[PDB]
Amino acid sequence: TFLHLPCTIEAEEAEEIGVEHLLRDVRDQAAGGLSIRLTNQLKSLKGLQSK
Amino acid sequence: KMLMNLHKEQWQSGLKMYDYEEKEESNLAATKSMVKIAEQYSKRIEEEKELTEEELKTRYVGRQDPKKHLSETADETLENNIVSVLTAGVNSVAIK
Amino acid sequence: LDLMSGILHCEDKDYKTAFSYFFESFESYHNLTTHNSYEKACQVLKYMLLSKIMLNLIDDVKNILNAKYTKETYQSRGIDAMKAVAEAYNNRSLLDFNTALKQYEKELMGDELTRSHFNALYDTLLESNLCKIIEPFECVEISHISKIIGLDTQQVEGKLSQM
Amino acid sequence: SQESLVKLFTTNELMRWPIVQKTYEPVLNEDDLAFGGEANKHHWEDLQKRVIEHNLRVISEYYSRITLLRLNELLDLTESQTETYISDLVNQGIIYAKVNRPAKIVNFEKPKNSSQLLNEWSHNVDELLEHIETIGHLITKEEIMH
Amino acid sequence: IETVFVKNIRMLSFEDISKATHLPKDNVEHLVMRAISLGLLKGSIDQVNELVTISWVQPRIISGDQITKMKDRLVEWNDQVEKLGKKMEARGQSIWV
Amino acid sequence: NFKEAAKLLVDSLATFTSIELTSYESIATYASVTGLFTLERTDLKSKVIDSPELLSLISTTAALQSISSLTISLYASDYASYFPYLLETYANVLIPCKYLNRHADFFVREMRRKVYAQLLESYKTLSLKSMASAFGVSVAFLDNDLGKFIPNKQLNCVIDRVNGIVETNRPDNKNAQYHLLVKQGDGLLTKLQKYGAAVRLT
Amino acid sequence: IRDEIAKNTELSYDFLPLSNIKALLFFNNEKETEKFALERNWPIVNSKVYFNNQSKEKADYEDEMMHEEDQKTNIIEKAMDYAISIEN
Repeated sequence: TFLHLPCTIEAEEAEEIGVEHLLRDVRDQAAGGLSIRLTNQLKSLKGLQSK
Repeated sequence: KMLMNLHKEQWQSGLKMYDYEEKEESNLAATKSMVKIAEQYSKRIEEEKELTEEELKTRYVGRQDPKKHLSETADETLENNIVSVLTAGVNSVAIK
Repeated sequence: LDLMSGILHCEDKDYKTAFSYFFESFESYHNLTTHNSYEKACQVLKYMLLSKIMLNLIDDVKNILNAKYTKETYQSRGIDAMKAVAEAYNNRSLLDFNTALKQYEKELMGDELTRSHFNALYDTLLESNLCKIIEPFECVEISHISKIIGLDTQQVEGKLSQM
Repeated sequence: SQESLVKLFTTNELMRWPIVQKTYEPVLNEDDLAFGGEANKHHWEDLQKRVIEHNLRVISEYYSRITLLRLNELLDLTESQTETYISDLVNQGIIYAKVNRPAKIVNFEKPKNSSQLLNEWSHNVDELLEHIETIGHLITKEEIMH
Repeated sequence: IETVFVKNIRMLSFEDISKATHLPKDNVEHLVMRAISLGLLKGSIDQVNELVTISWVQPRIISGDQITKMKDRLVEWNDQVEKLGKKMEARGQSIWV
Repeated sequence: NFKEAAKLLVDSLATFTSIELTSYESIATYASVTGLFTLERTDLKSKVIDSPELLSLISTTAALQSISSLTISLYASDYASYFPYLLETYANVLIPCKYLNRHADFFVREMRRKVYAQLLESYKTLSLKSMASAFGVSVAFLDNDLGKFIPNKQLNCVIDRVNGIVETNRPDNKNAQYHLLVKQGDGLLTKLQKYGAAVRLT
Repeated sequence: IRDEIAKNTELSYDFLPLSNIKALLFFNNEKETEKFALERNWPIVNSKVYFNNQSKEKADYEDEMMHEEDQKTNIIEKAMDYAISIEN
């Protein structure tokens, strides 16, 4: 059988900056500031209803 | 779009929390620490008697600011306690 | 000179300053051949135990003691009294303390400093024995405690009020 | 012979003193070392204390309120004796016990604080969210498959 | 175990238990102790209110009827989440990333 | 403001050389009075009773003689002699003062409240008759003085007249600290708006 | 005057003997007391009134409204409300 394992990321100096460089985004999977964590809490509720 | 998403257990995590023993601890540490820079903060505004912004910073060390460290520490514990109440209060009524 | 300062520093109810002196005064006797310092070795040895009993470092009674230099070559009724007093306090039993003092009674009378402090000691143990009884209970009968400590009922109630 | 003794203490079941005694007196207590000889028979005694304090260890875990009256019967000890071995156990910091001397309750239930309780309830929530996903993996397999 | 499992309440007096098992209330406290110990149930015991307080039941064979039963409650919880999330959008409308 | 007085007065017993100020007999007396008010049982014991300074000056005046007697009786859970000692200290300490003659009313009201408090803090139940025998006043006289001080929230006790028992409630705890905070915070808010509004206008 | 008293009697106490209710509501006959009971929807059985049921019942039907019962101000709502004030 196949057991699920979590998928997340890890990146080098170079690779992270190259991602940031593509992106015009400020992120929102971060859970840094007040603003960002607000967005997240609502995404969490929507995640829960769909499952 | 692949690159912007980096997490997938972000939905689960936003509705988890830590043990509440260390939350109480952060709240005590925050209040007690702000007393100690509040003492300095009173002393700072005894001064502000020297003409020029730069002269003030060099002479009376206006850069090591008590003002900066209070505002920031108050902000941190404050923002945190808004979220804490928000998460916990959602959890009881939503789940049950 | 260390000794006399010792008995007097003890009396002021500071048993840190006392111990430090009675160690020095003892060492001279221990290592100095006996003659009439046999008598002064024994007086210090008792007081040297004493300081440790009042501070409630009741392990340290037994550290000083050993089977080769203190219970061999300077054993008396007086040494036997202090190790019994030590044993009474570790239990926190007033009964135990009372057993020891009843049968070494003239030995307690025999030294003024040991006496003045055993009056003091009595009271700190009365407190400790009372505390031990009611710690693994709650809502304990005043008639049950009174049996154990041996005091009369009224006296137990007032004493408890103070603590 | 040895198996029966190890089995008694490893299980989390009470047992009465007059019955362990009789049972293993002609098997294990006759053998030398521990038990057997004259000085060694004076360690048979010290067994009686481990068996009644063992009973108390089982009862803290399963009972939360139990009567002082019923407790006397299970350990097979008088009122005076029972309270003593309780007190001795709480100085050792092995159990938490509170006896009411009019013979009301003996409490084994932990003294609680808001913080302990908030931690317990946090556990349960996290745990729910984890179960929902895990059952969710298996739901994918059997849906496509069948 | 059985009387505990088919019902949805979490406590039983010694009086109910004694009729069920044909044992007096003396042996019933032993009966309870072995069950908790075996891993069939969890709970706590009073002898001052003479309750057994159950907090855990052992998952057993799932019958067709019990699946329907699971489901009903999940529909109850879905609606509740979806309702809350609608309010939580209207609130905080100008402050999001 | 006896709170600051007390911290300084313990200091003034050991050291001061009198430089246009009142005698050391006077200062010693003053230290006693402040001592009872401010400090709990154990601190009363250290700072007043076991003071080398007080012990070494003795009782050589009418006012010092009465006050030293009142300190000991609070500490001893003597209650009979607490009310007699109190009347004598009013006459012979407070009145001849030039600083506690004006605070006389506040001071005597406080100690009266202190003695009742200390017994209640120690006792879950008491009888009105029991409490009143110990103090040396009647039952009736006691009930008045008790019912005066209940709404001032130091005593924290209800009193039943059916059975004559005095039950001792204790609602002061986390709940206590909560009343204080909202109140002081409310005041702080007033200050912020009023100073603020005057400047914004400028 | 009788109505205002009946409003008070509910919260004050919960059950009273028949003669003491008569005295309070002002009637010269025990029967006129039970007639006012039935109008005010309160059961006297075995010469005893009960408010343990009744008071809670009347307050509930009235307290049911759908114009300020969806406004209570949630805990969740209060956290959000604070939240936006800090960053705006």
